[PDB]
Amino acid sequence: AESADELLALLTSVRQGMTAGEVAAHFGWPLEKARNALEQLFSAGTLRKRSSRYRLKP
Amino acid sequence: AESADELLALLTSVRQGMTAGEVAAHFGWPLEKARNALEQLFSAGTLRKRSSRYRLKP
Amino acid sequence: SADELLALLTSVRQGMTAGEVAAHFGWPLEKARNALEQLFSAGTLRKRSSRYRLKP
Amino acid sequence: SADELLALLTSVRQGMTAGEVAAHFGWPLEKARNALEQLFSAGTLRKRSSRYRLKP
Repeated sequence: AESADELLALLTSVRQGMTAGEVAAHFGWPLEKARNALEQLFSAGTLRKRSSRYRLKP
Repeated sequence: AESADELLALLTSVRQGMTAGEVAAHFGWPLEKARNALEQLFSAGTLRKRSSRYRLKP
Repeated sequence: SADELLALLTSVRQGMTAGEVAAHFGWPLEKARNALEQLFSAGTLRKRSSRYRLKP
Repeated sequence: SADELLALLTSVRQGMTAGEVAAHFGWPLEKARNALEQLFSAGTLRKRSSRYRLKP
């Protein structure tokens, strides 16, 4: 019962937050195309974005 | 600039309503698999559904 | 023939679901769904497809 | 070498964005992003990827 689980993962992310990697994987798009889509909709005011954060490994 | 427009169509539908046909097209899935996904998530309480309605042509 | 179904749908201008049609005529659900889908494929009826949306 | 960057990140335990790093050191954004990505690829840093969400 993969498909219900894949759709639920997408729907949950739309609300909680999705990555370009996740969008690329669901749509079968290359990473740059997913990133562009998301960046354009962020610019357009459709999405909010939390920028990537880097921290020390333990 | 297709990809921003495709993503925006999906995101709009998640809120306003999506069809099995639309889900099949975005995910590259067969229709029956999209329908099953949506029906299972409707059963699970994740989604609401407006059933198909038929009316006379003019 | 679908004479009864079309007459019914002539009144209800917003349209009817297969379940509403099955209940009205006392037809099995499969029979209602197949009759409506047949009439849609023939161009007699228009169909608004089932839509699913997120709960708020 | 990334001696300054790692020292900075040693304090800020929740982590920093490339923009915050660029602002702190007065480095061009590309330089900040490349240095962090290099250190992430090397296994020195962990990275929480950018997430986008719908407006309510």
